[PDB]
Amino acid sequence: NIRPLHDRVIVKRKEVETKSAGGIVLTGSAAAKSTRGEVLAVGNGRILENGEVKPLDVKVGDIVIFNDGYGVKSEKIDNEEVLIMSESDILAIVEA
Amino acid sequence: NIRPLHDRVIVKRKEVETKSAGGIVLTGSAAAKSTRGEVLAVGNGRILENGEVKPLDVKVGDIVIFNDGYGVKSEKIDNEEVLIMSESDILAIVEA
Amino acid sequence: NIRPLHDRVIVKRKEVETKSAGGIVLTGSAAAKSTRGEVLAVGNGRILENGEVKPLDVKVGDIVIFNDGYGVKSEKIDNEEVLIMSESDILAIVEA
Amino acid sequence: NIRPLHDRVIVKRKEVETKSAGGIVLTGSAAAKSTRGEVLAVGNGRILENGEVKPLDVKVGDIVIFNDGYGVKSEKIDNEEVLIMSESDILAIVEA
Amino acid sequence: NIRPLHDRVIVKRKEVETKSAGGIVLTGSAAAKSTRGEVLAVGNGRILENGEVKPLDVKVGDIVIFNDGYGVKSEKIDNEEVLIMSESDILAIVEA
Amino acid sequence: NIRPLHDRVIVKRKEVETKSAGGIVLTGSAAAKSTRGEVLAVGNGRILENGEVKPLDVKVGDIVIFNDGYGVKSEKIDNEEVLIMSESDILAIVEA
Amino acid sequence: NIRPLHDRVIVKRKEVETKSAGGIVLTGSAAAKSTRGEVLAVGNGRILENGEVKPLDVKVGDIVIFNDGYGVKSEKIDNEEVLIMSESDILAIVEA
Repeated sequence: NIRPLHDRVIVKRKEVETKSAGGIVLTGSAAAKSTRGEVLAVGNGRILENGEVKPLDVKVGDIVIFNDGYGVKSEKIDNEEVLIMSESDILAIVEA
Repeated sequence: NIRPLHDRVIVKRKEVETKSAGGIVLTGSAAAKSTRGEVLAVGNGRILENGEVKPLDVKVGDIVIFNDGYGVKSEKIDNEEVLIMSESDILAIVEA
Repeated sequence: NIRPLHDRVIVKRKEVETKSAGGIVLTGSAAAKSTRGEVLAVGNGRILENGEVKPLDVKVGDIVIFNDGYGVKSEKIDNEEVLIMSESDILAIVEA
Repeated sequence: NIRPLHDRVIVKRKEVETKSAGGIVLTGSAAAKSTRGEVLAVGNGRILENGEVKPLDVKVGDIVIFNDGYGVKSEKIDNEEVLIMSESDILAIVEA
Repeated sequence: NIRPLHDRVIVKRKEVETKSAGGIVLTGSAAAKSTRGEVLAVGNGRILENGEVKPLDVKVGDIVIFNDGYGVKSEKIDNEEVLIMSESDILAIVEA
Repeated sequence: NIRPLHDRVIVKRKEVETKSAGGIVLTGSAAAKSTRGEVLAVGNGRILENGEVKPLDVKVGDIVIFNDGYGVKSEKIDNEEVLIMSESDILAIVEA
Repeated sequence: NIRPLHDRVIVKRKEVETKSAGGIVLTGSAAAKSTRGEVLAVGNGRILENGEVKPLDVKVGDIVIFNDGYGVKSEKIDNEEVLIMSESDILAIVEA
């Protein structure tokens, strides 16, 4: 089990859409890596300058739309790929 | 349904003006993508250093003039293009 | 009608001086774009870190000497060009 | 009349020294533009984070040694050149 | 013995996996340096702007997934290699 | 007379050592410009966020070690060269 | 005698190990400059934004592992080389 520290989130990226809306199969770079993924673990919370810990608004098990960049990192836990990213890199959460 | 986090805003971009003011048809890069778009969703509000959350001055359903850049991000929801951008990237709002 | 957000100003750039001081007509790069323009709209005011919004020192209808750069954006409203710039980009205000 | 806002100063750059100490006339790039100039106008005062405005240490009519760069801007008022620069760009003042 | 100051951690990097999940031996760049390492020493703690020193959330003897970069540094203590990195450079500790 | 503003210091750079410790004459780039120089004038003091002015720890007439760079500026007063540099650019004072 | 101001430390770099663990002599770039050095002088202490001076955690006469970079500087006092570096550039002190 992996749990982050401060404003950091462990997110499992969802599989890229093999088929499009109309039923056509997408292959190669056309079926680009999905930017939404379910949240596996949430850190303790963002640290402020006054010394308090502010809990992250992201909950465990909620699909979130995030951004790939230098902030995000790829890690291998039990032969599975996870993304470690700051809560700021999380653009939004997905509900319903 | 998608809702943003903190200062981020979900905006649907308005369709680029195919027709100019004087009745001439605009095509190609000349009919550039509009910088105005109706706000689809407003985040909980920007977080300050003290720990309080201040609601964003933008409202859901208000057309806003925004800036394209690294901050804004393109996303697909229900087979439709939306932009995720920080409230700072929102230049202004359009009224009347 | 367009009004800005936080510390932003909508300014109407004045026409570039066609003629010089002594009556010489300037054309091309000689009649460079003017850096002074009348303020069309003033935002609510700059937001401080503590959460208080202080009104901008500029006023609607006052000519301001501004700086071109990444901060200023050229938007179009009713086939007319307006510069949206942060109040910091406003170097000075023109009185009398 | 032109006056600045916040921590900005309107300065009139002094004429470059045509002759050196020994009475030799200097021309071209050798007679470089002087970095000293009399202060024409002082802004209201530097903006602080807590919301207070602190008056600038410079005074109108005092010669100041300043630095050229991106901060300083050359504006024309009544066919005369004035430097608009932040108070930080002002290295020092000249007395006696 | 080596101990850090402020928000710095001394970590002993784990050996790179010679064999993969299926017993397939990996060599060269394929068996890249592991981003996990057991924590050897924890500094006194990060210093905030108010002047207080807070303890780090990382405990001595806990494996941490960290990021290699300019912040991390390699040091030779008792003919052994250790990485000195800021607590921010630590991504997530490993439990069970 | 010239005196600085806020966290700035006027220093007179010492003459570059012509002869080394062993009576060997050094010339050209080998006798590089000394980083040591006596303090000629001390500004009013650094300004903090809250609005108070804290006096600089350097004293007038005390030799200091300065780091050349963008911070330091070479001005001329009474045909003599003076370095205007921020107090942060001052490394260490020289006593005895 | 040389002493620093604010968060600065004067450190004498230790001699670079000529021989390795097994008694083999190392020469050239292989015997790289040591990153640990005994502390010769400690500044008054780091200054925070509120105006208080926080004493440095480094004590005089303690060997510290540091980082070479733009922050560190080389100075010649009594025909001897000393590194002037901010306490942030100090990585970790050495005990026993």
